[PDB]
Amino acid sequence: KLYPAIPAARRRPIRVLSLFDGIATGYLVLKELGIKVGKYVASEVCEESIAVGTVKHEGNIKYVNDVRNITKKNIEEWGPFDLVIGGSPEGTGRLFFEFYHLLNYSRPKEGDDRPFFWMFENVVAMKVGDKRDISRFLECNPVMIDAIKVSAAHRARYFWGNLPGMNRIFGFPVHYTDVSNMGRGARQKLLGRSWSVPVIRHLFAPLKDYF
Amino acid sequence: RKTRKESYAIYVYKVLKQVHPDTGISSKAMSIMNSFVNDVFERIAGEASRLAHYNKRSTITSREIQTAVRLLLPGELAKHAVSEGTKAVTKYTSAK
Amino acid sequence: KTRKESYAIYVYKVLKQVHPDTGISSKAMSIMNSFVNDVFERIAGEASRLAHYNKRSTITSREIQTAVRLLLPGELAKHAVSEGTKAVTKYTSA
Amino acid sequence: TRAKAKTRSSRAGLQFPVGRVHRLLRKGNYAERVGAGAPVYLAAVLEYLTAEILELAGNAARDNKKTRIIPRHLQLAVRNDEELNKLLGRVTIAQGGVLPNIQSVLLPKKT
Amino acid sequence: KPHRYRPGTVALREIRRYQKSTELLIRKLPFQRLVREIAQDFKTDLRFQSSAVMALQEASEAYLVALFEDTNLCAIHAKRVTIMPKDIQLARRIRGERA
Amino acid sequence: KPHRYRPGTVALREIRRYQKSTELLIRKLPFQRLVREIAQDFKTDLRFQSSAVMALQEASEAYLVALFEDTNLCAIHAKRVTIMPKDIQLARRIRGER
Amino acid sequence: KVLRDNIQGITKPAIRRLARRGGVKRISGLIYEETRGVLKVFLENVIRDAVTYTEHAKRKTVTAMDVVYALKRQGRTLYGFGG
Amino acid sequence: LRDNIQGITKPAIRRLARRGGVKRISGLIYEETRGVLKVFLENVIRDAVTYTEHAKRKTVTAMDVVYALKRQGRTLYGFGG
Ligand SMILES: [Cl-]
Ligand SMILES: [Cl-]
Repeated sequence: KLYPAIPAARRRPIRVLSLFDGIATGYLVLKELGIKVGKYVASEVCEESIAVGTVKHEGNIKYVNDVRNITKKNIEEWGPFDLVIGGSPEGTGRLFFEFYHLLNYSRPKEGDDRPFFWMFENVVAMKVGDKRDISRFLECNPVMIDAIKVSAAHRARYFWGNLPGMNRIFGFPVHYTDVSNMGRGARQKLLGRSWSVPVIRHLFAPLKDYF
Repeated sequence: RKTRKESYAIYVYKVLKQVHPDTGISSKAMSIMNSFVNDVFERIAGEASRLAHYNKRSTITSREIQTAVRLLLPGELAKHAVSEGTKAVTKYTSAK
Repeated sequence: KTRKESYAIYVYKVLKQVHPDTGISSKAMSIMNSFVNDVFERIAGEASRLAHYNKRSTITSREIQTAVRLLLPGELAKHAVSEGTKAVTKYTSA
Repeated sequence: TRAKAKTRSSRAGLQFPVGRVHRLLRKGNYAERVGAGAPVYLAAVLEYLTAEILELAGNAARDNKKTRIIPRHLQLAVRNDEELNKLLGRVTIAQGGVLPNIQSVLLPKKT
Repeated sequence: KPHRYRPGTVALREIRRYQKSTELLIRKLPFQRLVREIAQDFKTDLRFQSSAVMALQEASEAYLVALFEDTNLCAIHAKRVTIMPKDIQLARRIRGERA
Repeated sequence: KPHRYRPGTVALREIRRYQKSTELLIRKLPFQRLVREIAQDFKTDLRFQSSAVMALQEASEAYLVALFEDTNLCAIHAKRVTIMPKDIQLARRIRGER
Repeated sequence: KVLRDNIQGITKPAIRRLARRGGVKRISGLIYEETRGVLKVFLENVIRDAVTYTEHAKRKTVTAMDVVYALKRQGRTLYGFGG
Repeated sequence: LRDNIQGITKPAIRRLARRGGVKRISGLIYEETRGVLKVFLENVIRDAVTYTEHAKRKTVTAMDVVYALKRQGRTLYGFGG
């Protein structure tokens, strides 16, 4: 399935709904997309992401105190969302089902020509029954991308989403690897930051042609 | 009674505080880290000396230690250590 | 051309001293030269390590003797210690 | 001389001593000449490996709810990492034991 | 009225208990006597530091635990769950120690 | 119909024939192509002396023959005469290269 | 030209000859792919070290001495080409 | 001075095998394991006593056993180095 690309003369800002994230990745990566944000709405049960947001992100983000607070009225009041992303820093099933329920509120109806994009993230240590159930719920197959091209750790990941070009395009770079090596905490940034910045900008690369 | 056996104990503790500021370390684990540093040291200086004898050279520079690290550390650990080492030699050669 | 040194004529000499009629090929000569270089580097390595352990800087016959007793297994060690002590006596009393 | 005695560790932005590494490269009988980039680089490499292992060991101490790194924590830190296992496969760490590894066929058929 | 477990459950329980612990499993004094007995056939009247015998014990137990690991892999490979001297000999043979 | 042997007899005959011989069993040119292919992923435009590729072939065949010796011991240990990737993996695991 | 698919050049009869020198009587079918994998990983390590020795020698031709030093470093000392 | 190999007891070999992950131990294991342990200790103590001989000493230090195990390719941490 291929979606039509609007030309770049129509520069509308991107409305993002990021649901679960320890260190807020999506707004920062959208700041380094080169494009502006329409609406960025975040929420977290704990107060750690709220503290990180009220210290770092300068208050350009609409926060909700709890994920159990967002209803259909809040989605219809805070504008339609263009992107919906769910990740994480036995509650993983809880995170997925809250994600899918909020995803059903943000999906456009039959007739809207608005470009919609979503993404869900979890590693390959999931039970295979939960994997096939999530494949049934999302109507999309995950891709098993391993940390073996850029890394050596046995931490592979399944991806779900509506992203154009996500099957086998990811490979190993040498220049990005070289620039990312220079740290004494190189593999701690490999365990966290390499899952945060480069893979996400690699997957959300073609959105700048849309907007 | 005056004999001081040298060690890397204070330096392992300083790097630990610079990584985990609230986590301490026992003296047995300090001995294991000391012998790990001594071991890896001997391995890299060994390989460097061997390389220097191979290439008909008598001067061990950073390039000999660099290719000894690229030999001894397995892959991405070698890439991170060659980057960290070249960064520290850059900082060293252009300091006050 | 720079002369690449070898133990080839010495292997041939000791071969004639142990088999006066049997010759040897050049690839087997390379294998014997490489064995001699290898065992040389092994014994001189272990002996250097022995000198470093005992805070010494002089390699004498005792360091090479303990290196040979480490590296050669059992009867090879005993016969090499015998032959070596014999040759060191023959050297110091000549 | 009249100058602030800035050590080569701080000059290189490192922690491990460039002087002790340098005089062990001199005393250790490795070559006739030993440079300055060699002990700077080697102190950097040793500091990075010590940093990574003490990092993983503090992690395993955190997982064990302890603030003091024991031998067992170094054991888990090295043997649960793949590249540190490749580095120290032929190396015994004392008071460490082995990983909690139980094979699948030895478990009872809880189905 | 007296309770009794199956063999596999106490066996696996001991496997877990000793893979969690770090203490030396061979007792100190009979290992020391074994070390002195083996040493006796190399030089008479040999002395030992305590840390030397502790180092011998750490390395000996670690060696035998890696040996039993490989021995268990030989047993499992041969469709068994019981280790045999066949398995020890196969392990030492593949490791190159048969000499 | 013409004469036909049992499997074990020609199998043992080849075991005897190749344990007596000393020549390289892998052909020279596909091994050379494999060496250039593996080298390609480390540096472009690498050259090789002939004796270097011969040394690689001697060591590679010796390594694989020691591997099949340990693999045959794993097979025999499992009451089988057929080597399996089970046996190869057991051999490499006990040798410590996994 | 980028060389590809050269691991298939280690043919099935060559693996059978290697098996015969090792004393193997009977050979299953997955042996050949597994053996190509193991030989590939072995040559990866050895050629990686030899290329590294070439890199530090400021050269572009891998000598036999480099492969000897590499095999020797990995605890498999090869005689016949120096050392 | 001959039952010192019997000091490596059947419970102790069983504890070692439990740490190695062994579920079931046949009876012929224990004598074989005593044998293998004795051969390993023969090689190690042989090398360590050789090192003691070279230092002209009468006691075997822990550094000697570390150097011996290091020579035999089984490096031991935590006893100097
Ligand atoms: Cl330099
Ligand atoms: Cl038996």
